Amino acid sequence: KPDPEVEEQEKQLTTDAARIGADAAQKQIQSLNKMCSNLLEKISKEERES
Amino acid sequence: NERLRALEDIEREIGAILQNAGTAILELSKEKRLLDRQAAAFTTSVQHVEAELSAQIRYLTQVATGQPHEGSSYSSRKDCQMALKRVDYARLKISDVARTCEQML
Repeated sequence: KPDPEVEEQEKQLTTDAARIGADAAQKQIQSLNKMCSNLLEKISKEERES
Repeated sequence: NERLRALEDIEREIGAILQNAGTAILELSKEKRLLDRQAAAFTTSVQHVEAELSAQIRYLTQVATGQPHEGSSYSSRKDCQMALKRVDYARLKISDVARTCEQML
């Protein structure tokens, strides 16, 4: 009934939505991952159509 | 003999290449990309195994109810054991004769 993990998760989500870093995040890595995911989705759609 | 071992090595290499292609596809589509397209070919490699399955499906299947290759043909093996035993007996007799000759001196 202590629920310390719930409080830690709430604090991590409420401080900066990540609890570590505000402007030094992985936004560029996230964009690269999104581009890679779009390319993989296009390749998978082509493979399915083939 | 030759063809059976060749087909076995071919199936083993096919399985190894399928596992390697799956690992490469996982490593590529996991994190970072046009090379991921070749990852789809990995799935095609899986289809190759299916063909091998078909190759195993429409294989010989001589009886499919019993075991083929009747007889171990080890009669030749038994004959070879007898030949080696005769060679050992001859070696023993020769050693006895040699001991007798050395004692004669």
